[PDB]
Amino acid sequence: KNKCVNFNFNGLTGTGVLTESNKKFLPFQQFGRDIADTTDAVRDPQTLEILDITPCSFGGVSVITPGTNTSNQVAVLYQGVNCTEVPVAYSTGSNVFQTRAGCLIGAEYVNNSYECDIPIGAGICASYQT
Amino acid sequence: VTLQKFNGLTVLPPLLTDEMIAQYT
Amino acid sequence: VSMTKTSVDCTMYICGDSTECSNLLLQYGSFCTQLNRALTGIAVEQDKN
Amino acid sequence: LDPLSETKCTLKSFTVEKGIYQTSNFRVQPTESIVRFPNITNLCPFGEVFNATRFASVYAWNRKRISNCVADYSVLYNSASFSTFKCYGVSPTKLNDLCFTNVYADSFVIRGDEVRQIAPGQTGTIADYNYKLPDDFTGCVIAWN
Amino acid sequence: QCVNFTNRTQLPSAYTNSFTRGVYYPDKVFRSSVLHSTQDLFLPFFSNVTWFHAIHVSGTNGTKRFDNPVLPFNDGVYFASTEKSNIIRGWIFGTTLDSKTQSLLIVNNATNVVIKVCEFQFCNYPFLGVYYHKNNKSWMESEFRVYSSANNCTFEYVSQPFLMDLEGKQGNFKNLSEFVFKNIDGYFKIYSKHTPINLVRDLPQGFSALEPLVDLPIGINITRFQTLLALSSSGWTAGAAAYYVGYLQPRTFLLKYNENGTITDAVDCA
Amino acid sequence: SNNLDSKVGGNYNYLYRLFRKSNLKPFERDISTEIYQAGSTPCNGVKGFNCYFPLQSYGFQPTYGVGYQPYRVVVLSFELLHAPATVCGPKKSTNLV
Ligand SMILES: *[C@@H]1O[C@H](CO)[C@@H](O[C@@H]2O[C@H](CO)[C@@H](O[C@H]3O[C@H](CO)[C@@H](O)[C@H](O)[C@@H]3O)[C@H](O)[C@H]2NC(C)=O)[C@H](O)[C@H]1NC(C)=O
Ligand SMILES: *[C@@H]1O[C@H](CO)[C@@H](O[C@@H]2O[C@H](CO)[C@@H](O)[C@H](O)[C@H]2NC(C)=O)[C@H](O)[C@H]1NC(C)=O
Ligand SMILES: *[C@@H]1O[C@H](CO)[C@@H](O[C@@H]2O[C@H](CO)[C@@H](O)[C@H](O)[C@H]2NC(C)=O)[C@H](O)[C@H]1NC(C)=O
Ligand SMILES: *[C@@H]1O[C@H](CO)[C@@H](O[C@@H]2O[C@H](CO)[C@@H](O)[C@H](O)[C@H]2NC(C)=O)[C@H](O)[C@H]1NC(C)=O
Ligand SMILES: *[C@@H]1O[C@H](CO)[C@@H](O[C@@H]2O[C@H](CO)[C@@H](O)[C@H](O)[C@H]2NC(C)=O)[C@H](O)[C@H]1NC(C)=O
Ligand SMILES: *[C@@H]1O[C@H](CO)[C@@H](O[C@@H]2O[C@H](CO)[C@@H](O)[C@H](O)[C@H]2NC(C)=O)[C@H](O)[C@H]1NC(C)=O
Ligand SMILES: *[C@@H]1O[C@H](CO)[C@@H](O)[C@H](O)[C@H]1NC(C)=O
Ligand SMILES: *[C@@H]1O[C@H](CO)[C@@H](O)[C@H](O)[C@H]1NC(C)=O
Ligand SMILES: *[C@@H]1O[C@H](CO)[C@@H](O)[C@H](O)[C@H]1NC(C)=O
Ligand SMILES: *[C@@H]1O[C@H](CO)[C@@H](O)[C@H](O)[C@H]1NC(C)=O
Ligand SMILES: *[C@@H]1O[C@H](CO)[C@@H](O)[C@H](O)[C@H]1NC(C)=O
Ligand SMILES: *[C@@H]1O[C@H](CO)[C@@H](O)[C@H](O)[C@H]1NC(C)=O
Repeated sequence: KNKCVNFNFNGLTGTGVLTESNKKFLPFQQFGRDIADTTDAVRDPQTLEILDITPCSFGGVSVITPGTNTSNQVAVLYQGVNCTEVPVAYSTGSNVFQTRAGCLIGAEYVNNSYECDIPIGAGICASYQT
Repeated sequence: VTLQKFNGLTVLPPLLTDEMIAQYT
Repeated sequence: VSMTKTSVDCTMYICGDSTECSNLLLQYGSFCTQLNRALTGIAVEQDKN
Repeated sequence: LDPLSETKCTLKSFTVEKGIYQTSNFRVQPTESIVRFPNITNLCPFGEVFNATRFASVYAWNRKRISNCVADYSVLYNSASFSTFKCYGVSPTKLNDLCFTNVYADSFVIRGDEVRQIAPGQTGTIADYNYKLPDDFTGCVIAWN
Repeated sequence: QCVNFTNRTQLPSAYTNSFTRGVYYPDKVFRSSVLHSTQDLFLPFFSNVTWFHAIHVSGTNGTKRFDNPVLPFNDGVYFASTEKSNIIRGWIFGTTLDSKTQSLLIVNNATNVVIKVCEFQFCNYPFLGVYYHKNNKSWMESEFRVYSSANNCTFEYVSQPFLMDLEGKQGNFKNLSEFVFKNIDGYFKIYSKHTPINLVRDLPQGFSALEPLVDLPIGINITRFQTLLALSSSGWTAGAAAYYVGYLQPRTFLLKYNENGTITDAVDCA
Repeated sequence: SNNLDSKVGGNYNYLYRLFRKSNLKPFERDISTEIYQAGSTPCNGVKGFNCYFPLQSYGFQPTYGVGYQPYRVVVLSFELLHAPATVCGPKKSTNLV
């Protein structure tokens, strides 16, 4: 539970973070499906309880760069990804930050609102300064 | 007004927040 | 004024969790990047608008 | 090698202009496989078959039809209790993982120098005059002193 | 134990509308606060279902009229009964129904359900019956006249036991019971309900769904079917009950699953 | 090749494999005689109960029916047009202009 795995329930093969559900199913059901008409929960068939199939985390990897003509220094964004997950992959860290956009690595969060330079999203921007 | 993920579908955030839009407004 | 930005992993959509589908998608080459450019182009103008 | 190399390659340029750029999707890898099936409720009744207190004469030879059951051969091929076990159409190793439509366990006694006559395409008085396997026989013959 | 009665008890039937009854859960999948559309064999809305009404014997001392015909079974059946005193106790389904070929026996005796699939020589007018209250203050099955042969039984199931008993009263017609029967590639399926009611006459208007109950891989070719009423070669009494029959059609049904994942309303799209 | 290799008693010089942990890969070879264990027991040395010699031979006899006879095989494998050549068919060169 709460781990990414290649499950098989009654032949329902897939990949997910299995989790304990607070849904309750009527006795004749084995599965649940979301709005999208896609499976999101399943019954443990030896010891009847409902499990949420959350998908294992994924996202776009966006690279933040000045010009090469300015510096070789770069910082990386993992879009939609909670920073706790990113060390699965720079996982040495030292400079890291979790935001509404995802996780930002190699850049320093500063309280001073400068004008936007490179747009990150969700009101964040990033830039190169002393 | 009254208002996917696992197929690789992602709803990226706007650069301006609804708060920043309220500030400009 | 704007609309919801979206970004789509064309590989995960058509071949999520499969190398075997991946090696067949590899026959088609550029089309998933061409889609990703098209979507990314839209998403940038939602900041611009 | 590093994110900078990945952008240089993505733009196909050894020098790259200022901004933010898209690169290949992060996706978490599955730490193991997992296999969840309802508790094995019951078995096909093999104790009444191989372990029967008595077996038919091959002259009258018995045919126990079988269904509504799980065919577990673990206590079967994998036991020294038989001196012979030949499948004629499956690996005996496959019987847990390959399914069947309908089942007919034949049970009887013979002489040991007659166990060879229980192979398909056979002759000698047993394979002539009381019991015969077909020339496309896909089943599995277990025999012992 | 397989003797019949000379008097031709076959007589009537009546017409009524299955308003929105006979909706059933089409699959074992939770969905909630959501509307979903599926294509399957369903009993069409308002459709002309047949009522096998038993007429009160006003002029005569007992059950002179008492029919249980062979009925067709095409695209499956919806079968529902208004039935104090447990009078309906199983069904026969099959092709020839006469031992020439295999057929299905479903029964619910005083002790257990039985389901068995054989070349049955079934009794012309098959049935069950009981010794009631006899000194023991106990009710005890004695009569089981349903076949005179069952030659080749490829499938057999019997339930775990139970003690069946009629207890607890209110004076109106108090229970509506519903069943849906299908054969799909040799899988034979049952969905069903018991729901309480209070009504005098007709199949009640209203909405409730049938949960799946059981599914048996019987493999056969049912073309027609019959029920099984209850009461040693002549002289008998049988209690009052009535039933309804209708035949499904492949139709698209919209289904409203509430938050609890229960089918709470439906639309027949045709 | 019944008329070339087959003998009335069986040309048992020719061998095939009957067991292996796994399917062999494209163009793979396996020079081995190490004993297969078909029971869950180990089985060291030459033989035992539920152990197998991993090779079996062919009784090539001309008194067998067709197909039970020896078929010699050649597979020509080659790779094309993606590199400089080293083999050509009997076409002539012309001049160059
Ligand atoms: C209760 O009363 C009923 C009516 O008075 C009675 O039913 C009648 O039973 C007789 C004898 O079985 C039948 O007699 C006829 O039966 C068939 C035709 O149905 C003919 O082959 C016979 O020759 C004979 O004419 C009556 O027909 C039958 N009435 C009807 C219309 O079914 C019950 O038997 C009585 N029951 C008890 C327990 O007393
Ligand atoms: C499936 O098997 C398990 C045992 O293998 C049964 O669960 C046990 O239940 C008892 C009573 O609460 C516990 O003491 C054990 O710890 C449980 N075992 C396990 C492995 O957790 C379970 O009952 C079986 N399934 C059904 C439907 O009965
Ligand atoms: C990132 O993931 C972690 C959990 O892996 C989230 O941390 C939880 O935060 C809530 C709110 O304060 C707490 O109630 C929990 O106890 C925290 N759990 C742990 C294990 O730290 C975090 O909220 C997530 N961030 C986002 C933006 O989703
Ligand atoms: C209800 O029907 C069942 C099935 O025919 C009867 O159960 C059998 O009863 C005899 C006598 O005790 C046993 O030898 C059998 O083994 C039972 N069969 C099974 C499958 O359990 C039952 O007796 C009937 N009940 C009544 C009251 O007639
Ligand atoms: C089930 O039983 C019937 C009757 O014993 C079998 O029908 C017999 O089948 C053989 C072979 O076709 C014929 O020679 C007989 O004349 C048939 N007799 C009768 C009365 O049918 C039927 O074959 C049996 N089916 C199975 C699967 O065992
Ligand atoms: C879905 O079913 C649940 C359970 O029957 C209902 O929740 C119950 O509501 C009553 C009335 O407020 C409470 O007394 C119970 O304690 C509730 N049960 C639980 C487990 O909390 C719920 O109302 C139903 N929902 C709908 C839409 O019918
Ligand atoms: C790029 O940087 C180099 C030094 O590395 C400098 O010679 C050149 O003028 C710069 N050009 C631009 C357009 O920034
Ligand atoms: C910036 O201010 C916030 C409060 O708005 C405070 O939590 C944070 O510690 C400050 N950071 C620094 C580096 O002073
Ligand atoms: C059969 O059961 C007996 C005990 O009743 C046991 O000793 C024997 O090993 C079993 N044989 C097989 C093949 O399962
Ligand atoms: C039912 O259907 C028949 C035609 O099959 C028709 O004669 C009869 O009037 C109809 N009535 C009702 C109430 O369904
Ligand atoms: C009462 O039950 C016993 C068996 O429990 C039976 O032998 C007896 O005949 C029954 N008596 C009556 C009057 O039904
Ligand atoms: C069922 O009926 C069909 C049509 O007559 C036939 O093809 C099929 O073989 C039958 N199966 C059995 C078990 O009789």
